[PDB]
Amino acid sequence: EFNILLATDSYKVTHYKQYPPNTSKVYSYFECREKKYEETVFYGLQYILNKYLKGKVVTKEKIQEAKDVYKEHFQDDVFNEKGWNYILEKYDGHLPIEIKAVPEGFVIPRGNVLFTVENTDPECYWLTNWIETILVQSWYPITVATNSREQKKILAKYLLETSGNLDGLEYKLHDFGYRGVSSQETAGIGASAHLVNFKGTDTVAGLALIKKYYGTKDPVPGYSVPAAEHSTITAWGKDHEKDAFEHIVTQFSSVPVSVVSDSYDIYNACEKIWGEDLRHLIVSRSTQAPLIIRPDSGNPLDTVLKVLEILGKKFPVTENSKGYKLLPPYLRVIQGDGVDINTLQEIVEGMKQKMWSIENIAFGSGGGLLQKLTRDLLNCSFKCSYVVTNGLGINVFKDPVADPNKRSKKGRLSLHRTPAGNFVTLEEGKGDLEEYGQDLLHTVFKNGKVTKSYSFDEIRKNAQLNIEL
Amino acid sequence: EFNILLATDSYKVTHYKQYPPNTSKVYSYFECREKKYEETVFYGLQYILNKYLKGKVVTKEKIQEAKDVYKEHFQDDVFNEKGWNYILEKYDGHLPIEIKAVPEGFVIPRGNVLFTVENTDPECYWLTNWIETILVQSWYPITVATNSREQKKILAKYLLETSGNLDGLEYKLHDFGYRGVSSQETAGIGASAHLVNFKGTDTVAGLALIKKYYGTKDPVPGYSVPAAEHSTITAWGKDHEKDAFEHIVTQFSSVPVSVVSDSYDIYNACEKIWGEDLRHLIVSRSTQAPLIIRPDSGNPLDTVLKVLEILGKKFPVTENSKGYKLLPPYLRVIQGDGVDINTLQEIVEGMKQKMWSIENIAFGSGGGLLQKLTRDLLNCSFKCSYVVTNGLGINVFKDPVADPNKRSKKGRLSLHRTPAGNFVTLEEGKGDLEEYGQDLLHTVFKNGKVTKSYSFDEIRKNAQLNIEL
Ligand SMILES: O=C(Nc1ccc([N+](=O)[O-])cc1)C1CC1
Ligand SMILES: O=C(Nc1ccc([N+](=O)[O-])cc1)C1CC1
Repeated sequence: EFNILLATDSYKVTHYKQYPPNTSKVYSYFECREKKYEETVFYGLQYILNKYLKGKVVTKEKIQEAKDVYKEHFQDDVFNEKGWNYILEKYDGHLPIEIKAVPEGFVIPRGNVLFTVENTDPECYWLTNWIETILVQSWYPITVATNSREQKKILAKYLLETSGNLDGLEYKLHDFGYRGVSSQETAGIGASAHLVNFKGTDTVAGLALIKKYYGTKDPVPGYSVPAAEHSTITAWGKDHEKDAFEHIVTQFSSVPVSVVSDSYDIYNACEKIWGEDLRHLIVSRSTQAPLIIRPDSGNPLDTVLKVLEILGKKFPVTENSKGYKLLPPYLRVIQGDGVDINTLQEIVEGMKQKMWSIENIAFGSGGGLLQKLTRDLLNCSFKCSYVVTNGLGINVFKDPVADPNKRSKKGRLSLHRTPAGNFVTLEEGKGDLEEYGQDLLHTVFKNGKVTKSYSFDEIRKNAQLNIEL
Repeated sequence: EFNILLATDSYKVTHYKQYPPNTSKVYSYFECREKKYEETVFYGLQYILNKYLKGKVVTKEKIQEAKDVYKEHFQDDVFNEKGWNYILEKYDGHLPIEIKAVPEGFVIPRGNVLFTVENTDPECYWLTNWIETILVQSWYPITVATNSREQKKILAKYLLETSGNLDGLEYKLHDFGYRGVSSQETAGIGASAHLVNFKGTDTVAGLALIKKYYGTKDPVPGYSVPAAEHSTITAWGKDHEKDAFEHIVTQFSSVPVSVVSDSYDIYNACEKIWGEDLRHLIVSRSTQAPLIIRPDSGNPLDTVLKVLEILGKKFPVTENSKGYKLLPPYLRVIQGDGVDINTLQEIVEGMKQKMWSIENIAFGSGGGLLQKLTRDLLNCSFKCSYVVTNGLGINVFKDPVADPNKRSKKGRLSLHRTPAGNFVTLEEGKGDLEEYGQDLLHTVFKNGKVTKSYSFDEIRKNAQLNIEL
């Protein structure tokens, strides 16, 4: 069973001894610190609140277990047993903490307060930053949602330019990252964040997370279709690739089907196998059940373009109203190797240059989508900005001489709409002057209870692109 | 509760329909594919086997849930209910799978077989690659362990060169990554992998993982010391940084204590606060309880060197037997910002150039240690190499025309010692010719049981540096 007393950075165990004496309040905030990725999607806090922070999270057994571990870990007795005892006795083990946050799904420019944390009982001044470690891991669903949305923007721009609309946009980037992330839990969280922006996923863990913690009106938030892997092609033997292809498209003759085509020679597979030997099984397929040819190696741009050129000469191509070339509806292509935000951009720009509509292609992304991201990317960061000592509130901050980018905000914070409709974070408790509208942060957690929740449907709505609006 | 029927990539749900008819065996293998990082530490499979794969992993309820989810996910009924029911009924839900693996902790050159997987019941031919996704997540602990060991190699070389010994090596790279990883589960796995090589960690989650799945003779596998963070310094107020320092080092006067010193002006803190105002509290400390000064911003190399030059002029410096400068034993430095394998190398080399012993410094690493890694780094990969169809075994492989680096191995594999004492992987069942002695892989999982296991102490022993040996 999870033990919040063992879910912090070791050194925080010692911090209760280091704050100024007579400190009754410690107030901290999270931002994606300023100084590409100019705005971030706030998503994932609700998962953390519900899974780890709510309810009776302190018990006698958990305190003793923590005491036992820390004794050995530090080779010394430092550990605030009395402080944790207090929470257990006075609050039945519920955390005397208040968290206020911008609504999930909201898209906020860098350098704004996204949530704040403070103790609600003076005895628990040390608790605010105890939970920094667990709360800061919200960086991951924020960053996955944000990077996924930025890719959607690229896809939308090029799809609109080359086709004149956005049909199918929400299926143009599929999550292939299940095997490529660091754990089962990470897979579920990351997959859920991608689904804020798209509907295609193979990372099944995401579905159950959304249902349990957020919820959708639809049965599931994400979808997939039958597809081959190299094992299901290569198992037929090197000389029987055609047989494998035929068996697979025939098994799935009435649904869309993706077939990896690069086991031996992608260009041969497209020109001679699909384009000649098995052409009769492709041209007969429904518009709702195309063959999706999947290259999986080589330079992503070069391979995509060469695959399109080969297919364009074996299959009947039209030119759409924008002047771009379009494969017949029963045939499409997906590139799912080496795709990240950089290579996605290069591929669609290259296609546009060669007069191929983005209607022709879809993408899959694995490591690039769910693993190749860090907390540094959006500078997701949690800092103390206000304390009360001897009954006096003081505005606190860091401001390292050698790195102005690491300066933190001062005092009590609030998030507001500007007169032009943008966002501003007010410092030093200036929000109390009420010269702006209402504070956009809402209490989402107080004293062990989740106080405000969002469905996944609401989150999707909040994270919509402008071009969709 | 975890459901293995829901812990695979979506498309694999459809693979049982795609293999050649009458396939009785699918045999697959995992390697860190060839073409820095010339050898990898094999670590983490044992966690996966015990947490996810062993015992009764299939129930009537789990089957029904998966069926209901996939119906919606695919908008069709393609889920192999009968296949999963067979396992439930025939094997009381235990997986008829045999896995053979190299010993955990082993250090093996790239491009060798590390583990193999095959079904033990011909009806379960589809099961081998169903569990690809979960087994391939072993990439993460392998890669963290490997990259952590590569950093140890660097620290060893320079510590040995500048000091004449390796005293304290195992505490020279501390895990600061808890907040910077993508999940709680990832934190535990990654921290455990770092502890294969070092003994310093703040990622508490790693301790319980090791205790449950591996075990040590010692009470805990990793340790920490009291340390400040920006909040426990800045909470005192901008004008009271000296007061914060004095309070903290007085509270922790008889144990080592690390104090972040860059909240406002690192160079001032070193020269004026530590070096003058509070000097009397530092020079009085025990060799067993040094002050560890922690810069945390600026160019890592430039800041480390300037911090050392400052301290060297305020405190009594000696010259060790190797001719390098050494701070007094009550004073040390730790760099814990922007440390990864590249910058670690730059710092120790720059210190050597400026005649500072590596005895003076330790490192902390967070994102660089536990998060900024992908499956692509060591090319961790799982592929089918052998199948039996209509009673005939065939050697199978991929070999993409555009990327020779993605060619996979053929047929039944085994791992052997060469006449010179190195590793070789034999393909095509050639291990059976018995010209290369015994297979070095061991059966670690068979039919729902873990059949061979390693303590964390054994793993540490296997992973030692040659220089330590
Ligand atoms: O293509 C699909 N899934 C999939 C493909 C490749 C990987 N991978 O890891 O390379 C993982 C999953 C289905 C949407 C059609
Ligand atoms: O320095 C320590 N812990 C620690 C410091 C900084 C971070 N961080 O994330 O920045 C995390 C943990 C203790 C070993 C003394």
